[PDB]
Amino acid sequence: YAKKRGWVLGPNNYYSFASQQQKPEDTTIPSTELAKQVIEYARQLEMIV
Amino acid sequence: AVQKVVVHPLVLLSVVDHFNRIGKVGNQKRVVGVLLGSWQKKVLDVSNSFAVPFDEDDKDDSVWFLDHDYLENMYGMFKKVNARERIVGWYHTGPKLHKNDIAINELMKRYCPNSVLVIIDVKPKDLGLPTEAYISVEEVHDDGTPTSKTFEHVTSEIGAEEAEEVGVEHLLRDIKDTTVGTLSQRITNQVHGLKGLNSKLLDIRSYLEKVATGKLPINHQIIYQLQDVFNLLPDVSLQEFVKAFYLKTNDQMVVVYLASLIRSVVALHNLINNKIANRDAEKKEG
Amino acid sequence: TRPANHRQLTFEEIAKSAKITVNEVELLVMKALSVGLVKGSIDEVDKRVHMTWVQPRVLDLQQIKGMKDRLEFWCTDVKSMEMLVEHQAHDILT
Repeated sequence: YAKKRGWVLGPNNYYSFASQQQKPEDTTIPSTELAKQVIEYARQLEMIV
Repeated sequence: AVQKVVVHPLVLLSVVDHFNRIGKVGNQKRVVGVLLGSWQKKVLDVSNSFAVPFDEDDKDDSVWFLDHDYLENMYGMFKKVNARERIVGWYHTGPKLHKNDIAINELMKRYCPNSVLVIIDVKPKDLGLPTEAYISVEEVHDDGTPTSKTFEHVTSEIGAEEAEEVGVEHLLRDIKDTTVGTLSQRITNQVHGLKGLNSKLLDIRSYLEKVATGKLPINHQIIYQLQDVFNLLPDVSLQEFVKAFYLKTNDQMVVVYLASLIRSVVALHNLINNKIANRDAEKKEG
Repeated sequence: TRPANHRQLTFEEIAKSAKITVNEVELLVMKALSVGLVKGSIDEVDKRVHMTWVQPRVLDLQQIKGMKDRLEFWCTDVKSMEMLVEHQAHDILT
């Protein structure tokens, strides 16, 4: 376990390290492409089918 | 203050004929005429116009002519034929206003106490709203101007009347138009909108590239009044504004989802009603 | 100094750069709000002093140089994002 993995037995414990993230969000990255759906909605609805 | 004017569409056309009268010179001859309107309210009305002789040089823009005698008699005729109407101001046809354009106002403030100009444009290379109007005040500055006198922007719009909507929109039949088309004007309106956004930014950087380097007065006008424009600039995608698009756009998505759910069922009625009428008129014919 | 990114400044940098103590920065900033050269707000559970509006000041050559760089970076993005509307709908809007 000390060589295939880490988990070095120091002072009387196997020690874990950081296993987390930041979770960023923009939610206006879709604002280019959600506009592409809305233009497509009025596209097919206005065309003589 | 006046805070808007209302311009009937009989003028914007009774100017352009006078530009078409003397327009054989071609190169440059500014049209100046007399504007007629109503002493209405804080809001003001514009009804009629007529012309006046005017010429002016290229250098030393202080040699210019308004025939007062022509202005007294012809307005005396229009006062004679129309007692409701009186003078409100003047106009000129120049695309950008000139340096001469303040002494013309300083003449005819003795006719109307608030004499208002209207700039029109015979050639709106801008595809946006033409024919904007100004008014002169005094804004004496920290610099020590004895009289800081420059015109102020006043908003404006095209008026309407029941008889003139008949005659104008009859003449609109020479071209095609979609006023009845829903959402076809709307998609153009953001196209006509953002074209106006790009046009004002290409103009402002042309002013800003000159005043940066080489030649322009660097003065305590716009350069910090335009700094306040940068101060607003909302930070759109941040912490709590995300919960304004995901709590309110999906409200308006359900109403669209409702409206599609009925529109499909409505078009499904027209199937069975046609398919019954198709084969049952066939099976009785044969 | 900071370009309105985290302009919710906490009391410590006010109390350092003005070298007044901690318990007087609130009476200091309420004076500037009362005079009216700033329009921010005051928290106390974090003691962060949010900034909204600054009065406009005089600037010089290199401030215009960055401001055109702000303007060009804003001008060419509007035009690109306006193409993406018309490119999406060519013969749809007449």
